[PDB]
Amino acid sequence: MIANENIQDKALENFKANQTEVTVFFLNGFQMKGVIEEYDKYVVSLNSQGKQHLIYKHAISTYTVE
Amino acid sequence: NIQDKALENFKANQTEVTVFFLNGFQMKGVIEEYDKYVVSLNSQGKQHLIYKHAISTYTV
Amino acid sequence: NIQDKALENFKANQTEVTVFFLNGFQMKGVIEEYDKYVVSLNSQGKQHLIYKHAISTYTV
Amino acid sequence: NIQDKALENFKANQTEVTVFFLNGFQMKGVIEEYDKYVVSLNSQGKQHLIYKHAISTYTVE
Amino acid sequence: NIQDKALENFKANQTEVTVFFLNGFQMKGVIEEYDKYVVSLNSQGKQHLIYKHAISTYTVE
Amino acid sequence: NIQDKALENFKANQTEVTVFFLNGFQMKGVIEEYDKYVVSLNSQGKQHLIYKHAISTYTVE
Repeated sequence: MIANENIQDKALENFKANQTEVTVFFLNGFQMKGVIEEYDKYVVSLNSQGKQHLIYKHAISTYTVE
Repeated sequence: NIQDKALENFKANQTEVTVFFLNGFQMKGVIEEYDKYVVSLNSQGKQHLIYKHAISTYTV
Repeated sequence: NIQDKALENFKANQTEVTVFFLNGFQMKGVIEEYDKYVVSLNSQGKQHLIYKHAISTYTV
Repeated sequence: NIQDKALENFKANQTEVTVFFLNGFQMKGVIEEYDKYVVSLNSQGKQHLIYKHAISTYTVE
Repeated sequence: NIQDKALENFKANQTEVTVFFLNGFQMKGVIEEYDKYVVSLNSQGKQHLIYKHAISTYTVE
Repeated sequence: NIQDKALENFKANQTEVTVFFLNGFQMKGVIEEYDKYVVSLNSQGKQHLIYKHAISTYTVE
């Protein structure tokens, strides 16, 4: 279960459940858009158009929606 | 703790802050929520969930 | 477990994987082996031992 | 502690310190406070809360 | 441990290896020593003590 | 310990060390002091307190 203080998993779990199209920005400023299919403490599985990406959280800067 | 107290104050006061990232890019907004690892910044009408590992500076 | 499952799938199927590094450079090759810290990627006739700390994404 | 002793000195003496970031940018100002994870640097009329993980070097003249 | 086995062989056999860094720069030489955190690389009239945290890739033929 | 042995040598011999940072910038100077997390480097008259997390390589001739 997710604690009220853990806003990261609350957000990721909602993105996952709702299949929302999210934009992931990386440390170098580049971005990819897709649906978060699964995630854990180290990685995020992002389903994009014609591409499947396995992203390390250590390389992520930001998530944004819309 | 300096950081925990600063973020608590930014959220409570709805302080406008510019977040600078490690690569030098910047985003100005209001911190709506935060936790030990991420900050949720509302900027230009949209929410951004930012990892603290990617933040360089908060400019007040 | 997500990571090991994907990496084992790439290795078992000799899948053409494009590795994006932290600086944004990309290298397309085949994963020959991997462990908790590194991945061995064969690309254009050369062997590359890559630290996972330097990887941003694996794309197929 | 080398680091704690320098920051202690910069703060007490209000030294003009130039902080270099990992990306090479630099910011010159005065250290107002610091702890294990952050440094607060006043520069050109504004407060800056800087993560030590993003700092490369402190340079003083 | 792929990395330790690889580094052990590179050192024992004086393998010419190219080290790429996180910023994409590269340096070719021979690994003379290494431990959990650093690699000592001899390259063109220079000795380089490199932190593994700054290494992206080791390439060999 | 490879790292400590090297830094001990550099400090004891006032060796001209070029420190390369993660972003590729370099600074040539003399190691005056160091510890687990930082290195103090004198260069062109100024003192620099550098975080090892921001260092890529120590290079010497």
